[PDB]
Amino acid sequence: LADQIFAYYKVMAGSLLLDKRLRSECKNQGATIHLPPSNRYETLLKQRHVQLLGRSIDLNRLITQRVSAAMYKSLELAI
Amino acid sequence: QQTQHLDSHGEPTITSLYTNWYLETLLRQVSNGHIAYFPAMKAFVNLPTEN
Amino acid sequence: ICTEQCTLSDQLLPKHCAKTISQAVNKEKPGVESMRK
Repeated sequence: LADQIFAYYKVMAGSLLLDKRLRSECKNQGATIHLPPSNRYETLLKQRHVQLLGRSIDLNRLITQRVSAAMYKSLELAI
Repeated sequence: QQTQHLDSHGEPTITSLYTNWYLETLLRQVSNGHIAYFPAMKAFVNLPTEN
Repeated sequence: ICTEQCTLSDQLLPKHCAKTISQAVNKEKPGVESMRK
């Protein structure tokens, strides 16, 4: 879940900043860049009461840790 | 001076022209259904209409 | 001079790189004008 959430968010961020004129030109020429399908990960992100065998698990904390690690790795890779 | 609605010499500035264009061509067309607000792209995208 | 510089700069905008992306997916440049033979 953390891996796919990070991947989807990074893809959406990258697509947002992409020039629209370039996308239109590519579509006209026949090289359309497919957009990322939407998702509803926000519901799972806002979950802090996952109950399993009498245990309360803070999924948000684990997702936060995973995304922090992924962001640090991405920054190091860019550098 | 370009930030103000009117320069010292008294002529239209870029800010006023952009405001007028946005209010009379972009937002006006949205009310006609030709344009819609796309929260996914955080921008207004023209609809796939015949026109 | 400002007009010439703007004409030189506009070539760097992303819209001019559509052909390159299309050629790779469906499979003159800046800096040359500054070379002094």
